[PDB]
Amino acid sequence: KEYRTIKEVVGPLMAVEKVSGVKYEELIEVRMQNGEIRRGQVLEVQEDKAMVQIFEGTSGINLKNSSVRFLGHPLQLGVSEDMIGRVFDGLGRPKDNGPEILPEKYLDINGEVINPIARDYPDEFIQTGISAIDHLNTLVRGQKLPVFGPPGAGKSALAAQIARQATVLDSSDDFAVVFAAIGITFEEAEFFMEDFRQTGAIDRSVMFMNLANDPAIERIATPRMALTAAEYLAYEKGMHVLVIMEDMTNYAEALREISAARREVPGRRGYPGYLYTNLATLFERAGRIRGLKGSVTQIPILTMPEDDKTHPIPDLTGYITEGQIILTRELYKSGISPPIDVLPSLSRLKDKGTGAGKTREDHAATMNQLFAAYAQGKQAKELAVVLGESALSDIDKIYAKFAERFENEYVNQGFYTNRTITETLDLGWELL
Amino acid sequence: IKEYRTIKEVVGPLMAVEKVSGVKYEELIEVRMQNGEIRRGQVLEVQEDKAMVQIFEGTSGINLKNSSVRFLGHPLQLGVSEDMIGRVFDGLGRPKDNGPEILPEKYLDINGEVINPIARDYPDEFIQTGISAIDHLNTLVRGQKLPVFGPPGAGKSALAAQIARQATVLDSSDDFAVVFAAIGITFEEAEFFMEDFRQTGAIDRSVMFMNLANDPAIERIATPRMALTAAEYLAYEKGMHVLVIMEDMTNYAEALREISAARREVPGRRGYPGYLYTNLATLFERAGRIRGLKGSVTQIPILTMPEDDKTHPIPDLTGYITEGQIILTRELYKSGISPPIDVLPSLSRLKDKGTGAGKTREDHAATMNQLFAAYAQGKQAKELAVVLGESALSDIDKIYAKFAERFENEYVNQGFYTNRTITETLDLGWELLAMLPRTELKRIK
Amino acid sequence: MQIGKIIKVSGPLVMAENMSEASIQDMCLVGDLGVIGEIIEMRQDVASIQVYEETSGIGPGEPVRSTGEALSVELGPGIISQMFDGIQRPLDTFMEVTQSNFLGRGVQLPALDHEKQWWFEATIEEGTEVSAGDIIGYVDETKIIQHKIMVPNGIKGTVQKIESGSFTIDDPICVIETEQGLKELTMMQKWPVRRGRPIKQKLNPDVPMITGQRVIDTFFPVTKGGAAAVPGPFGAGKTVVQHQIAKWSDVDLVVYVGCGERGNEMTDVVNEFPELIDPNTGESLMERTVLIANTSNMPVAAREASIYTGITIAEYFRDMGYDVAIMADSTSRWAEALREMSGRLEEMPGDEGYPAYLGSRLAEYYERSGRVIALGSDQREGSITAISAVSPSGGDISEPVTQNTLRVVKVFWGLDSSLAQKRHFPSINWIQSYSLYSTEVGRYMDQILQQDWSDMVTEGMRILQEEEQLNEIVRLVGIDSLSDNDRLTLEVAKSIREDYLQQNAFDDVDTFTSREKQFNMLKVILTFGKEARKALSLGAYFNEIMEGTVAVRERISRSKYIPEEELAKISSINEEIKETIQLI
Ligand SMILES: Nc1ncnc2c1ncn2[C@@H]1O[C@H](COP(=O)(O)OP(=O)(O)NP(=O)(O)O)[C@@H](O)[C@H]1O
Ligand SMILES: [Mg+2]
Repeated sequence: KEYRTIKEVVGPLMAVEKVSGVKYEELIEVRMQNGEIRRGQVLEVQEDKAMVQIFEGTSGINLKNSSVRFLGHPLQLGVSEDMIGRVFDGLGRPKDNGPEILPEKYLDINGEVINPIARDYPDEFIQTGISAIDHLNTLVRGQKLPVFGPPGAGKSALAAQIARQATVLDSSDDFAVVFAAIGITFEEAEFFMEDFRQTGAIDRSVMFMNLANDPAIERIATPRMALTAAEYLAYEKGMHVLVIMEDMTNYAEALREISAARREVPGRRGYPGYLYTNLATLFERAGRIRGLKGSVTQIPILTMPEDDKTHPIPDLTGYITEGQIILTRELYKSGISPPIDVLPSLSRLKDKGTGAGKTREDHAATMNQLFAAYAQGKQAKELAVVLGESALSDIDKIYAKFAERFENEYVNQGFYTNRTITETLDLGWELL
Repeated sequence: IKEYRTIKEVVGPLMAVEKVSGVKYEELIEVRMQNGEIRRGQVLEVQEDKAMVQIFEGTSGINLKNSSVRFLGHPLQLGVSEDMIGRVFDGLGRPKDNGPEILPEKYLDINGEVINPIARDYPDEFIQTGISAIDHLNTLVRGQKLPVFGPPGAGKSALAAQIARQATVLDSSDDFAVVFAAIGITFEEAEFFMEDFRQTGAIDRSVMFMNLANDPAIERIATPRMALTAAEYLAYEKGMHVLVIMEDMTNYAEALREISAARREVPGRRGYPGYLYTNLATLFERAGRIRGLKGSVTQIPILTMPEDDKTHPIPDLTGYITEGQIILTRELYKSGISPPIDVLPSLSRLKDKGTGAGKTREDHAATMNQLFAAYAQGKQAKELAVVLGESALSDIDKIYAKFAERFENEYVNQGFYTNRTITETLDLGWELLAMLPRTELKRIK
Repeated sequence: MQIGKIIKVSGPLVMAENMSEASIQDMCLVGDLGVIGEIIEMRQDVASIQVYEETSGIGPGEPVRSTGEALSVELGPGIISQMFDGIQRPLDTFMEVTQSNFLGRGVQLPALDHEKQWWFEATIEEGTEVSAGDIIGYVDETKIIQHKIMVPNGIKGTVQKIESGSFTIDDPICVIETEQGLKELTMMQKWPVRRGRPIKQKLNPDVPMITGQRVIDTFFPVTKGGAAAVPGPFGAGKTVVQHQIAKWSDVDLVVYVGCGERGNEMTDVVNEFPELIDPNTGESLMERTVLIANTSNMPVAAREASIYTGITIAEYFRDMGYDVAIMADSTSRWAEALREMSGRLEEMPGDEGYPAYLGSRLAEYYERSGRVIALGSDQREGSITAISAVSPSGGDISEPVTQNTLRVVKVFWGLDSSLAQKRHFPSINWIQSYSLYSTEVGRYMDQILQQDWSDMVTEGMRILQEEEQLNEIVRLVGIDSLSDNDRLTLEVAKSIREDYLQQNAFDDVDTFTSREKQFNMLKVILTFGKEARKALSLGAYFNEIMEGTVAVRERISRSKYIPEEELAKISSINEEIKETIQLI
């Protein structure tokens, strides 16, 4: 309590002395000479000294007169049922200046590992209302499904549409949406806020906002916070949660930043090296547990470098995350909204989520025949790539009407259009 | 005056001195060797009573116990006097011309100081190089920073000598000088330069410093700083229009790579140090004109794009730093034209300040725009014809393509020892430009 | 106060003992000469110090003195129309005080003319409740910019006595009974550079900036409060792009930061800006322009200090209600400074040697810019438009600087060496250069112009994109393998880039091209193309369809500074209609 033995300040780090009972990854708060107060977290503890990182920074600290207090608990998020309708910062602190929230209980944000046998497989699909997602790589409750896109491809716009139109057919209780904004600009953040207010989803949603201005170490916590709140709603309160996290790329950038700040030797391709485990720890907090009502679904939005050479490796996560959804600007150029390249997108859990009793079962057969129509329809128009002098010009025009029609209509249904699955099926029938 | 006899370590070319005080960073030192030889070094890092120095010549043969170090009290200084002209120096301000030592008027830190931006006067007037492409298309201005980029080959070196002898201000000015710095050149490279200077009678007009490959690497760093200090001094104290020419700055920054490697500095791009840009800048931004003074320093650094002309860190950083470029292409070198100058890549940003009526003839600016366009389109037609015959050329592209051939064949290749005045370049350009139909050009006679 | 003794000097790193009372990131006078420096890390009682001046000749044993304050800029009357050092030292006073034409070490210069007398007219009334940002009176620093004096932060209370009169920057002009004690304030306030000035609310930028430059305003527009990047190789026109938009932008104030760049450029600006005048009010551009010079020779730590100082001044004039446009010349120079500082500290290297926090530093900068609601009762709206120039590697832009830059900005003007090579001096590359504001700008433009202009810009860009395909097709035959419409479409794209796209060659008339003229120019071009095509369909053949008026290209140059554009530009429309039908 209120130790006053700061012996070093280097960069954003500090060294404290004559402290005992200090655990690793333990939150501290610093009392400066000017009465300012800052939060930091223990990152290394020796026999008597300990070493911490300050979130806000070390500018303005006088070591002789500053003081440190060890809280005695790691990073926590207070959980309450009153979260809905609310906006929080990176560390789950109110950002809308609303009523004070009394936490039901304070939860460690790292979470726990579901026992493999305990986990329950996902068998029921979720109607996105997007023909280019529902029919084919369909999304099931509890699935880990990510959308890959480049900046300015409308990836954020698609994410908004999914949030607005997400629902399930049983609908005994309504859906719940947890949205995390990770290291994104104000303009980007504002887009989502405006959509939710306008559409009224704020009353039905909970969100955590972390902008680029905010410190990198708050980005790490931001995902953990959103998933911990999602788990609280999902399992303790039985809700059905859709978790949407926007640009885990910058979470990964922050991961590298923190690793360099902690003087950790880089891993593969200059990244920390525990990225595989860190991402998998995040992404695997999904699915349904047997014996519990609620469920957790994740649609992480990820900015994708055009090159495969560097950033948060698509296949580093892609095989972690049970399928993926691809957006491309080449697509986007010709009024194709939401630009979903359907060639390389898959939902790993599509087969089981698709059947009579959960879907109208034209759908599995019709999806497979339209999957053949994807391949053959591509053959018909997509594969030409300005070639096909003779190919598709020999009364394959059925083909050479199919796929261009499909690419325009089906992929660009309009960002504010909601297609009931049966309809999507029907427009597939029309295209048949 | 103190000699320190306590040397704790020697590591390659670096040594550390224990139990000393009053030292300062970047100070020079002198070592008394056990045999009595004297080596010059400079301090690199100081803390408490320990000093860290690096010997220019090397540490081979140094007994630590029986050897001592003197602290000179000053960093690298060049003594200056107005008798610099006519005497040839080496990279360390020492005499290489079998000449008597100069009575230095004063001693100057070679690093000098930054010219304050408001105090600086913008580049202007015109310097006559004798080069048709340089004087006409890519005009040179006093205080401008124009470099020469070439392939590894003969063109640069010949052009350096030619520029040095011919380049004179248009007669108006009272006096003129040239400062020649020579980096990483073989003995013969050096002797070619020196013999042309003695033979053309420009040695009396000019001061020059000679540094060779055999000389230590750190000396190459010192040499440009020396040359630019003396150039500054002449222009900003003795009111002369100094003109500085530097040889293969690649050799200079390869010295920087060698030095940094010895000091285990982290590499940058292509092994060159991180501070390449600013270091180059510290030299190149000492040119210009100061407000309230007459006389100016103009820099024409020379360099080869090493190996394949990829424009790799040496040329790219130089291009960022200078106010233009004149580049030589080996395709033109292979052909008869000498100097081989591809006009299109080459550029002088401040041309217009030094051109127009009064300073030059009134047509100087209008001619270059037309000749440039006609060249680009004659070459356009030239390559266009290739693998498509002359049918595509038709009438208009045919005359145009031949324009490009004629342009390179006589306008550009001056010959390496033949001077051109600005007026005869312009008039020649007119005769060359007369082949073209009077309807195409951009302005009236 | 306590004196610290230098114990180590390594490059720009200075370590000094007995500095217990100092705090982190405090400016300090280091050495005998007292060169300026900053404390970046403290271990026990010793402090590692980063200096902003050349330490050649500084040794151990010399004293070190702390100022006990972080890096800050003087914010008061006198700022406008002045050129500053990266640490806000005014260069003109510097020259006179030192009686030298060079930059020496250890100079102590107040940033603002404290001695000059200003006429302050008070607007607040005694008894008024005040808060941070509330404006009490205004000094007419220029005939254009009224220097609005407002209550600093951390001060709330009731005014006691305030009266108009002649005061200097130091004389107290007003006093407030605050919560505890009495606070008297001057017309000047200090502000820490690194931390952004607080605001009440941030807003979306949806007001296009009139660059004057045709390609920018028509195709890749930047809104008031947005951010733009200019990546380009050397010899491309990025420096002069910042110059043009600094000259002609419809923005109340302009802040120019030239870190790590040539000094002639800054000298040129201060000579030509007073010579340039603006007829809207009859006074020079320097009355509204501010300058901060940190050349390549000037020390590298000042290169970061320069961009931060620049934006702190911009945020100051933004809290007054004005719009500001700040442009940093070659932010790479800033990043390259930060890289060697990371290497000398032996930090864990990030990408390409840059520190790991590069993307964070960059993000903090651009997000300080924007259209915001300033602090105070009136809740006035101010904006900062951020222009960043980036010079990287060779032509290759895929390096941490531009990539992190484009992650946080919505406007990309990409210059390529080939376009500048062909003396397409406005070398903004089309089809890559993109403005994410373009769709919002279209709505604004249509409402302001009361005409369908958005469809015009989509048609223009679609024609250009079409031409890219026709270049690959043209390899077979130059003009006999394509189609008739394709040949005409080529001629239209040629006209777009050779007339609309190409901008000034330092020509007065070809430099600005008002928005009204931009409309008429693009309309005459577009009408010609579509008339010629649709009229070509009816048995009109291209062999002589290209005929008569090619002077349209030439025509766009003239009639700018005077309103002679309406007649001259629409007469081209009617004339081309007549001639199209006559050709039949
Ligand atoms: N309208 C124009 N737009 C762009 N460049 C132009 C224009 N008119 C002329 N230029 C040329 O542009 C060059 C100056 O461009 P500039 O931006 O200063 O180079 P730069 O890329 O900034 N070099 P640096 O900033 O040091 O990396 C000169 O050669 C001018 O001739
Ligand atoms: Mg520039």
